[PDB]
Amino acid sequence: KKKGVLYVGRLPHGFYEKQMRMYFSQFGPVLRLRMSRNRKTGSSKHYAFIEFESLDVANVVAETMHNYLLYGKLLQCKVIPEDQVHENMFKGADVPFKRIPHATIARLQHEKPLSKEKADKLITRHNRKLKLKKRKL
Amino acid sequence: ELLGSDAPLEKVCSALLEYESKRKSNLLEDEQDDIEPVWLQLATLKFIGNNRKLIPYKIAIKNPVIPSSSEACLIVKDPQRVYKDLVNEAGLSKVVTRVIGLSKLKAKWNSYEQKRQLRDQFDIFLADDRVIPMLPRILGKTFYQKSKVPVPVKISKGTAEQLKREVVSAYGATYFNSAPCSSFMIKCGHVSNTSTELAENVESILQFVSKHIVPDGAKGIASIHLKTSQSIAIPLWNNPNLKELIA
Amino acid sequence: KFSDLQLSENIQKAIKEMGFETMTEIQKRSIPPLLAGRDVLGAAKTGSGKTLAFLIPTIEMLYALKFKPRNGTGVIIISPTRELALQIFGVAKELLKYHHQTFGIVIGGANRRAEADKLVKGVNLLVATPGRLLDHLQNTKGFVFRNLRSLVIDEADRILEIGFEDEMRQIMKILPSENRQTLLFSATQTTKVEDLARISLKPGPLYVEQGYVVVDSDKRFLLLFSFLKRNLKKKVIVFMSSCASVKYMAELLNYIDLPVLDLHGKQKQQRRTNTFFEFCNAEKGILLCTNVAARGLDIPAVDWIVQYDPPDDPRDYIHRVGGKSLMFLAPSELGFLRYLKTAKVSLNEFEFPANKVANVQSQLEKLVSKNYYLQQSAKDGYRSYLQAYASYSLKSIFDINKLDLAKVAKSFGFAHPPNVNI
Amino acid sequence: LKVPPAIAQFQKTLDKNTATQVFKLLNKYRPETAAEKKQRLVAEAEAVANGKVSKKPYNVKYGLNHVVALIEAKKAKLVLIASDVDPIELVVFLPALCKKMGVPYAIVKNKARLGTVIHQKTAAVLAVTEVREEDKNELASIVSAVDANFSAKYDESRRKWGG
Repeated sequence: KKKGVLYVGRLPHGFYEKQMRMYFSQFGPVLRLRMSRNRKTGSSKHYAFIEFESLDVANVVAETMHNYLLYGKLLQCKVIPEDQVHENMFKGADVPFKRIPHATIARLQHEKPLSKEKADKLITRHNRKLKLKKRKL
Repeated sequence: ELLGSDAPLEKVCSALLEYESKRKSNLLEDEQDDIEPVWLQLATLKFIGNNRKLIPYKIAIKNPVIPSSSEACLIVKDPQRVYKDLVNEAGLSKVVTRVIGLSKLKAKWNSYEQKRQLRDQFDIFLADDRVIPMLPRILGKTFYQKSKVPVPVKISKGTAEQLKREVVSAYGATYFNSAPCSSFMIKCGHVSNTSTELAENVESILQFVSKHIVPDGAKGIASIHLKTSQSIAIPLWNNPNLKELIA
Repeated sequence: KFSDLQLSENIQKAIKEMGFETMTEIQKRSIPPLLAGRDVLGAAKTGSGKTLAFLIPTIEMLYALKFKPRNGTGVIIISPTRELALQIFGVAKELLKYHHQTFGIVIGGANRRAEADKLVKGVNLLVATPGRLLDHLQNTKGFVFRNLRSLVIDEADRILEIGFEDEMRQIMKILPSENRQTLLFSATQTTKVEDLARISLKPGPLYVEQGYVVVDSDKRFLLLFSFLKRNLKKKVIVFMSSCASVKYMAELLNYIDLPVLDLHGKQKQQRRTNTFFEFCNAEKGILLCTNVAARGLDIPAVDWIVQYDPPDDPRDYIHRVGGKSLMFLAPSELGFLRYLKTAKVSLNEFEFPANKVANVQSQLEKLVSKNYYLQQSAKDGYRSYLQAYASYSLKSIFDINKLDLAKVAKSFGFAHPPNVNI
Repeated sequence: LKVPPAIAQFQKTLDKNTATQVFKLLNKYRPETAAEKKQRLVAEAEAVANGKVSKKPYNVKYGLNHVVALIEAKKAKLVLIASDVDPIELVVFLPALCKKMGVPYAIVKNKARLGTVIHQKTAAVLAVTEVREEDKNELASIVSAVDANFSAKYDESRRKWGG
């Protein structure tokens, strides 16, 4: 009855949110799916939290899919007890990771000229940056 | 001069070296010839790179930055035996410790444990131009993030005197990986080299910089500073007429 | 000198090829009365040519009496440890190269079932240790020794100090005493040494700064290899506790393009002297040898003295040093530092980073596994290393039981420790 | 009856996924057939007859006496025991011998699957002692799975009387 949340670690590269959802659905319903992803590029941190509809089925998947030799990786599927589960442990689950291209956004910033006053503010800021080192040396 | 008729070279290099030397304050089994690197940072008015080009820039300079006692690893195309014979008769065996074929690099080194083991074994990784596009894969972030970027050394014809000229060229020339930014840092040398060489190593870098990386040359250059890993970024030259250039 | 000596042609011809044709002071006062057959009670310092002093007259007697293997052993030589006995046996092989007298060595830790098989064939020149010879004397049927005529004792002071006080007393009873030449030899003249001479020799005898590195056993060779690579352009001499260990290490280092010389050679004394003289002449180079091989030889101006294997005689080692000193010390052997505190010897601790150790172990193990002569040399170097360790005088300091064999064989180039008896 | 612990330990075999991975690595080191081996020898024989160095092979080790001698030599990196040997005494000691000598072992399903690998009708046991450097990671990954899925699992069930 109580939702059964599965910590799946050591995830082979490619076994991502969509792929986990199809595979884990065969065992039982997956209310929502959350995989840890990198700060900037959103690359998998190789562990996901899969809460099933019930603890019972999640226990079955944890037993069946523990130490699974997948793509040369031993899969770790543990039922995490609810006591360590927190409110935002499944935050943004089943929500696409829109990787914001920070680097190109600043490149667009670089391409975007400052307002003439704000550009002069930069030039003075560079002049501040020039005189800040002035007493620094 | 050079950049904007105000580049104060020579004196800046001597002042920086003296400043670094002023900041001086068992290990006999933990000692080597390591010298703190000299760091040249360049500021550009625009992002020079569109994306990370994971190949070094062969900035030619006759004052080597990598010590000649360093161990070098050659990554060559198949067959491995031919180039193993080539290094044997050319007398580079002492200099180039290992020659690795591409197939053997893709097979025998697949785990990151093996990749890091290989990376620590050698100091500089020389690679044939014929196969350098592969090395992005097979090597991964264990190399292209921990300051180990293979160098495209031109060995296609494969001759004894050609190997010597490229290895010497690779050893002497400083290297840098281009990335999308308006700022980047260049290796000029170490504290051991005298100030005159650093100033002349530096000027060789800017003229190469103005030619092959910065499209508009000194016009697009914002500022030039000289730094050491723990020292102050002493400005070699600042743009005196950048106000209307960015306007 | 050698020409003045009346040794037979085969002995004279071998001596010229084996070494030089001179005669040291210790030899000059020992060959004459030993040749005549009189009992000799000498007291000479280590490495003073004592090995030849009791060998040339003894071998001459064997040729003079024309012994045959069916006559059993006619000469027994007693040595306290295996390393000293092996050096004597190596020299004796050179001397007997032209004669027809069988020679053999019986030492502890060797193959008893095969040692006895050798003995029943007749070993006319026997090198032995007190521990094993008594075992072969009392427990081997077929060992003919009633025809014995010469008994030689080498370094009697060390024999009594190592714990063979009762072993000698038992051996004297079994060994014949009538018309047998005895030659005791010990620099120290302690009362107990005199007691052994009284019970053995016939009446009217003729009277004559420190630096250490704490390194685990598994990384011992890897640390050494990186250190040698770092100091390639210096004069380095490394001491080891086995001639089999030095043979392998020199063979291994030559395999991986680190040319190192050695005093081992091919157990040819002329080759060892040639290597040592050239090393002294060369201002830069690296040489590996044992303490016994370097014993009695003037150490040249060497930047690094590396004691890769613990020394067998700490009492002699502390005076041996009196460039820079090094000591490859194991975490299980930290008590040896306390001995230097008792001996009042200044020392400093050397530290190394785990990053710079050249981890070529996977490649190093592959070389030994693939090659045959490397594997046999590694196997024998590992076996002789342990046996020397179990035969050390400092039981409280160097405990073999407290040693971990898995880490030791990792240094020698083995994934798993080979099966060596004790 | 009540099966002894040494005979009950064979009823808990290796599971689906790990066995499939194990046999995938074994099938890259199958021995060389009698029909192929002849072709390799006549190629070398013809080369030496007309006018005239090689490398050591790499194949999985089979045979009960051969493998047991490889375990006691500390050479076998992975031992795969059939679960249905007709006289069970032939392999009843192999798990305990592998435990004593520190070898990773597994009890896999059917002798025929082991038999197929080596071009025989039946194999009682198979051992991997050496692999090509290209596949050192694969054998290491499989051995870890065997430890986790066979040795870590059961463990207590092999000490309890079966049936």
